[PDB]
Amino acid sequence: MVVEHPEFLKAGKEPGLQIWRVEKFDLVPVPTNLYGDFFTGDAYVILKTVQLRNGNLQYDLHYWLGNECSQDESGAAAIFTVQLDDYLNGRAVQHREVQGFESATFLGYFKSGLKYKKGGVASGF
Amino acid sequence: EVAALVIDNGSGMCKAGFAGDDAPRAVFPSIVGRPRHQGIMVGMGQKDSYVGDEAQSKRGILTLRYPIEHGIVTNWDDMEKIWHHTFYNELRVAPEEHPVLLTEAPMNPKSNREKMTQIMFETFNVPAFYVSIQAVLSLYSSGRTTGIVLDSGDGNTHVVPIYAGFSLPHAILRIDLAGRDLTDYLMKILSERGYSFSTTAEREIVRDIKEKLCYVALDFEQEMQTAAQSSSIEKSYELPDGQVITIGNERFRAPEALFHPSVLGLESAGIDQTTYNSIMKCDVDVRKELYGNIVMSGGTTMFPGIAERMQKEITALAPSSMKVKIIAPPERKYSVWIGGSILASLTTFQQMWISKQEYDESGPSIVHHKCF
Ligand SMILES: Nc1ncnc2c1ncn2[C@@H]1O[C@H](COP(=O)(O)OP(=O)(O)OP(=O)(O)O)[C@@H](O)[C@H]1O
Ligand SMILES: [Ca+2]
Ligand SMILES: [Mg+2]
Repeated sequence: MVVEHPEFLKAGKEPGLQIWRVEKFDLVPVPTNLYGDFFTGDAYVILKTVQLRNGNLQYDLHYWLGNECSQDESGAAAIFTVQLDDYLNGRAVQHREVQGFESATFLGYFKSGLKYKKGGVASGF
Repeated sequence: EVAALVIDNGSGMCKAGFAGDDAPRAVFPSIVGRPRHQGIMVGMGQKDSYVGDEAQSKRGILTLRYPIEHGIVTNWDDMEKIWHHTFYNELRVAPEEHPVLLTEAPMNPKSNREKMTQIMFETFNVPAFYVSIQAVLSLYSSGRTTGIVLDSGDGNTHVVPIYAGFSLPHAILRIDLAGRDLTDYLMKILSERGYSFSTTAEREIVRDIKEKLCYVALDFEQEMQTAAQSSSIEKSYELPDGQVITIGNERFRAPEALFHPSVLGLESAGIDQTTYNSIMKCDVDVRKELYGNIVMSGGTTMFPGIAERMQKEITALAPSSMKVKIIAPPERKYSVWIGGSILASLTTFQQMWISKQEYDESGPSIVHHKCF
């Protein structure tokens, strides 16, 4: 809510999927053409926005933790998820998605499955 | 821009550093030493105060005091002294030049919080300030927004249920035994073995023995008799005077007090039972995640075998259908600090700080809702 970030301004505006990656204490958008590609060394924040019959928007916030992501990344993804939720007035359900234990719902967002990628952006520490 | 400073004032150990670092640069005892009667010459006691390691070292001529009891400040003048030392001597920076993130214990009085806020803006003139609940910083550092944190340090053991980023105050429970109590208990049973540890130096030996050889028995019985028969559980400890001494079941009997406080003549539930009680005080819907996200933080949760035993004890209390998981990261001694370093470095947090400007217009009372 007091948060002033260009990505928070874009989050949950229209129905669809939005993916951001944690890059050294910042929340950086992932190119829409790369959605589904996940660096096992990084952490990401995923927002699924759905339009309800009554006009409201329904949110599902998934923070995905790659097997080799550093503490600052997994830590940041969690906090960003709580901040995004708060910013969206808390109409979102938060889901922690660990590489290899992803929810069927989260997997359901990707028609061609997930593409794991070794590596990622360096820790912010 | 500038690095925010992050300080976790523990009742026993203070952790200080710069946001963005992976660990606290300075970790020292939360002690303030003053000469009984001062002097001038080197080693005669020139300064009028010492803090941390130095105070500890020269305790021969100073009277040490601990401004923090159970995570609550009980001597604000001495507290200010530790803060001064922390900025200028430990981190070696001018406070007025850096936003400062401090931590607080659960159930910290609103007056202490406001007083802490006042000193930071008025005495140290910080440009930005924030206070965070310790348990929550530890949860974030573990990469979760929901879980129940068991924080056992030197002064207080609390269990703090947190759902989607917010702790549930109504379910927060405290166990009135912690690290110092275990050190004192181990010093006892060690005296029954036929020793004597009574001075400060000797108690530090016990602390070391506690932190180096103690463990938590998966089955307190199987171990007790295991130590009674085979001398396989035995461990030898080399002392300052050089002579070696052997530690037996005192190793697992000291930390056992965490599960059965009655051993310290204390009538309180143990850490396992208290975690279950806290979870039960929470809404049905959240209990499941809490059970699968029991996070350990603090130095007293460092006992090898503690996670293994908590798992067992808790699965025994939880419904059969329940997935019980205990998370005890190797670095849980700095979990709180690390959570703060991450939090304070986020681009998004920069609007979260209480500004000197707003302090000026609304005073210390704004701290509560600002850092909700
Ligand atoms: N490996 C270890 N095994 C057991 N105990 C340990 C270990 N390392 C440190 N401790 C103990 O942990 C305590 C210090 O813990 P910690 O830094 O978490 O507390 P604190 O922040 O100062 O206390 P509180 O949160 O109550 O204010 C001391 O009693 C110390 O002996
Ligand atoms: Ca990475
Ligand atoms: Mg502590």
